[PDB]
Amino acid sequence: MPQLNTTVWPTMITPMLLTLFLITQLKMLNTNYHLPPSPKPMKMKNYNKPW
Amino acid sequence: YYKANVAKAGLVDDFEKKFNALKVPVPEDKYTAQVDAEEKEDVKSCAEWVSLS
Repeated sequence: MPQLNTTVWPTMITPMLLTLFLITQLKMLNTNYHLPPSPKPMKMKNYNKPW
Repeated sequence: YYKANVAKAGLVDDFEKKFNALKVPVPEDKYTAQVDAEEKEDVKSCAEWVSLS
């Protein structure tokens, strides 16, 4: 198995650490789902007059 | 009809003289002014209401 040549492990670990904990997460953090527009046509409490 | 009928001495004339010489007490308002002033004050209040609105 080449998976066990434990002199090439750092060069496989560290760029994964980057691309999984930094770059992909930044790529997500720029993906935002705005809440749907809820145009409530009913927002009117002014009052009656003093009478 | 009341002089040629009554047999009393001038009672028609003095009774109806008291009538034609009677002041009946004219009632007085004493109430329109207060409600007029109330109306003016309310006009003020709702004038400013409509200004705000």
